[PDB]
Amino acid sequence: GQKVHPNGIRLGIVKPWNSTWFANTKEFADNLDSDFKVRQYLTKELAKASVSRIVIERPAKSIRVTIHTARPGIVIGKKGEDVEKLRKVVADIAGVPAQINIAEVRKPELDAKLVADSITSQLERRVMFRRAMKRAVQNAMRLGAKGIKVEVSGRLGGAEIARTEWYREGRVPLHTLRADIDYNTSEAHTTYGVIGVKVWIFKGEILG
Amino acid sequence: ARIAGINIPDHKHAVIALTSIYGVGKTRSKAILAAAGIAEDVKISELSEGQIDTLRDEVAKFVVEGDLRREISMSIKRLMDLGCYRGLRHRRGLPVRGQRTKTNARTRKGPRKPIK
Amino acid sequence: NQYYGTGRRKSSAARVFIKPGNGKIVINQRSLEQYFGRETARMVVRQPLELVDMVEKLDLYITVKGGGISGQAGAIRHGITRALMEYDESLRSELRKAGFVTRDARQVERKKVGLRKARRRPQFSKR
Amino acid sequence: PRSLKKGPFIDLHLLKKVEKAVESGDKKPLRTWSRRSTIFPNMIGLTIAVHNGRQHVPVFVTDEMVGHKLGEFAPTRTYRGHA
Amino acid sequence: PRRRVIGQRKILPDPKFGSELLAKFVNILMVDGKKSTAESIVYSALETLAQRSGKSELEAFEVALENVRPTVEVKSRRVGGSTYQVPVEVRPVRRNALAMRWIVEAARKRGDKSMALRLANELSDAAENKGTAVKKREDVHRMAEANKAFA
Amino acid sequence: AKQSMKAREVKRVALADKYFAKRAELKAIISDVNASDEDRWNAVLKLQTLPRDSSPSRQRNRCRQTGRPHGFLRKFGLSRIKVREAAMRGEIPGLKKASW
Amino acid sequence: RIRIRLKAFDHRLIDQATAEIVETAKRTGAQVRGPIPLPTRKERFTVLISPHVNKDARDQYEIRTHLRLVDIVEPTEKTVDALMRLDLAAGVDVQISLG
RNA sequence: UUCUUCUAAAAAAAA
RNA sequence: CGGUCCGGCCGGGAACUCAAAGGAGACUGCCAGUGAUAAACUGGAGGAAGGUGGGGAUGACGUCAAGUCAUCAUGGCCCUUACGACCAGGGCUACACACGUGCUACAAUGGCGCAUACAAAGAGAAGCGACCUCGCGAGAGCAAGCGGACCUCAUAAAGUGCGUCGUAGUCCGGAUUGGAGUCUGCAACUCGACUCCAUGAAGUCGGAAUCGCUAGUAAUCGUGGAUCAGAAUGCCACGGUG
Repeated sequence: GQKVHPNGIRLGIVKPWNSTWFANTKEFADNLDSDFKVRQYLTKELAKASVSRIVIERPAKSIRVTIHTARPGIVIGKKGEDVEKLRKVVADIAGVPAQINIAEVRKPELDAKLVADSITSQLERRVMFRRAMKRAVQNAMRLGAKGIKVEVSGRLGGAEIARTEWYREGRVPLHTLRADIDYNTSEAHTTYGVIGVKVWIFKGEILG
Repeated sequence: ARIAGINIPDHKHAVIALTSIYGVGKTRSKAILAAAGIAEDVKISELSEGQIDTLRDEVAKFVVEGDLRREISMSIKRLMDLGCYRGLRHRRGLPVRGQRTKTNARTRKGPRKPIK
Repeated sequence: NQYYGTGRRKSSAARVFIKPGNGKIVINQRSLEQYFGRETARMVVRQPLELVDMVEKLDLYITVKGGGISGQAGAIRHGITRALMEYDESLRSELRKAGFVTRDARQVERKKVGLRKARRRPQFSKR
Repeated sequence: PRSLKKGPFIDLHLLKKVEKAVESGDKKPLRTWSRRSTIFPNMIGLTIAVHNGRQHVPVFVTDEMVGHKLGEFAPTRTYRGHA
Repeated sequence: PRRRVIGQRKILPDPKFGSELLAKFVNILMVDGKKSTAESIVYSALETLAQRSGKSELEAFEVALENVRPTVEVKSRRVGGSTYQVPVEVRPVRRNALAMRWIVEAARKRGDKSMALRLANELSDAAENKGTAVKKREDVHRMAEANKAFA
Repeated sequence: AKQSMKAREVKRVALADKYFAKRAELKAIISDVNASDEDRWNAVLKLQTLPRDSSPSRQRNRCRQTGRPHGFLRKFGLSRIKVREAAMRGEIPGLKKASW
Repeated sequence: RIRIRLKAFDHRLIDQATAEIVETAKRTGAQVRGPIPLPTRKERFTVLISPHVNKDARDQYEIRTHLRLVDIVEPTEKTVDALMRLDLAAGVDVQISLG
């Protein structure tokens, strides 16, 4: 590991924060801890549902969290049934009144987190890693992405010695700061250990 | 020019010369000269016997070499025969104020003894 | 009717004001010799005013903040040059040759991770 | 050392124990782990087994040990030399 | 170094006399960035040198410097199997640098009370063609003479 | 870190809040110059009887997500490793790699 | 007089917010001094990035706390009720201080 | 001009 | 400018320092020469900055089965009345020796005493803590202000002027040790920091060897912060001389 995190290095240029609120040092730590608890609970609950991003923001002593997911029908089901069930328990955990909005993610094949979860699920159900990597790259490149690079690492195909494989089509400029590289990772808990998946998606240079 | 039973220097200034006595540093010398009404920049020479007598009387109020060495040795001996931790550390010849001993204990241990 | 200039150096900021007069130099309501006891400082302050022969034909009202002795002195020189360039508008061709108009931008280099100072690396040992 | 205005420190259990000991006049050694307590005048002539991390070393309290802490007379490091 | 010969940086002259090489001298003499202390020392040394010489401080400093400036020095080449000390002529800036450095290092070794007094005595002896600084000059000259065969 | 260590931390912080007022009162009595020697003596004797874990000095700030006792940061409540992970993922607002 | 203090981690957001405040004051009443920029607090941290042992491998982070000051010289009732009832975007902290 | 030597256990892919 | 308790302090003024936000500006853009009618290089004109203006972030495919199963996650092996769990006391601070990285020095470019001048960047509510009184001092009592361009840490030091010391193991250097204390914390014995009095080892520029640095750099002088109840000569930043 040598390369700095792409979303971190772009946090003030082209990428927004996943939690946008203000807090003084007295309540900064417990606010961060509350954000961690709600993120952990949501990620645990909505495992089947393809959740891409959990944006948190707290205006005027009331938390409002907006989940970005590609399957809103699955997360809402019948109209207004489990969204309130999630909102009440989140408000109880944080101890402050909550409000949960949901943003649909158009084109889920170009979202770094969703591709990572898809690859990781396929790995967990034992498909050929090369096949999964090729399918993901072809689907992404067909939907109009300017470039994707995927990397899979560790005990591939039930081998004895771990190795790293990676593919890259198109441009993936990691040194260019204005390039909105969507980056995310995941991990598969297979019966031979844990396999790590990393994915960079270059959507086109942002001017300004 | 002879204070507390020992001979102090003469060409040196009074405030410096008084420190030669075992039991008198710079501040105590300053306090002595202040009580005796003697300036600090004057030397031990070109000073009257009456002034030197006042200096002797002033230094007499404190504890100087004779009983000071006795009481210091008495305290150290007290610790050693008392059997306290400081006593054991003193008799073993190692630092007693809780310093490191793995290295840098040269003042209490003397020069290095090579392995034979 | 005053003529103003601004001079800067390492961390200092000098504001100078020029008024025609006999040649009185006052810094922070103190004389030049009173404020800058260091002779090199006195020389660098007087350097533009003795390069162009206007030493006794005008008075200097100076106020300076931040920095150290040499920094404030250099800032004062920079301010005098900048103020003269607009007071006269023809002295620039000589001050530029003398290297007075240029703002010395050599700041103190920041300390860096792994280094003990700005550029001093810690002592290295092979064995 | 401890500030004078706060007074000396001694564990309450040890304090009750030495009180019972001086009242009944018994001469059995009082074993304790209280290495951090200062010596009081009534404790003279008593034998206290101070812990040293491994065993209870018996120490005979004399009148010259009042201002010290009990742990000074029960060394915890064992050393006999290197050669 | 390897790629580019850098451009020479400017030095402002001393305040009292407006001399360039005297300012260079104070730069060489300074230790721990205390230029003010170094300036006081050199000024006191010059002020007593003026009395002992009867000439102006600039002229006395220059005549003292001239007896310490070398004209040839040895430089290692080692093209053969051993160290070849080749005598090469010295350019003026380096000549002045060597003279000032030798004078300063000699004054730092003398046993007088103050550095100002040490520097004054060293300058007077140098003008008088004596001292360890001019001894070092004769030594390097003698070495260059003995190794004059290589060029 | 161990679950035992996290349990010790929560137990210590609970006892500290439980006995916070009494310890404060006792320390005020001891530190008071206008108090008799006997009441100050009783206060220093009473102070020992309280549970040791109730003192504020007994706790060591651990990372709220993993209980790591080293490399803590008070503003974030996490260790250096978790702070870096959270920063690079975007969970801590207004945080980014500085350069000057 | 009423003083409003705005604190935020995003400068573009705080600029938009302060422009909104002066606009909403200027519409209902008047006599707003102006949007004074107060000094930004740059709180820096330095953390070891290796999990076990690399003392010379560290990151240097900072949190810029941008600050703005606005105030109404003589506030009316239709100014004070409006700015009380009005709410702003998350990430901005307002501080009301009368007198 | 001279400048010697490093014993004895590794693993790497199979549309 | 009008007044002053002479203090930007107060009416005031929005010019300036400075505080942020937006924009302009540096691009071999122009000129001369060399060059293959090229890329490019050398020089100067303007300009605060000239060819990457200075510094930082940014570390390719991979290398060392490099480092971490003791941050965490995790496959397998091992223990389950113990290899799990709680508590007191001890140890991580031991000491014939060897090495690595520093701090303070061996002195007059200095030590001590008095007077005096110029900073930057941070932190602060279980917190920073003015002013006044007591103590030689560390500090204690009472106690305003400050969630902070306001108040506090906080008088920067080297410098400069005067006086003394006169090449000495010294008015250099502070180790070590005895006595008396302050603060934090239930609790300073092992094993904290600091203060007062006394003590004043080695050390007079360092063998073979070896390290950092090309400009605001090296060298040198202080200041702040993280960790933290208390506890840095370390680390991460900041300015002064240079």
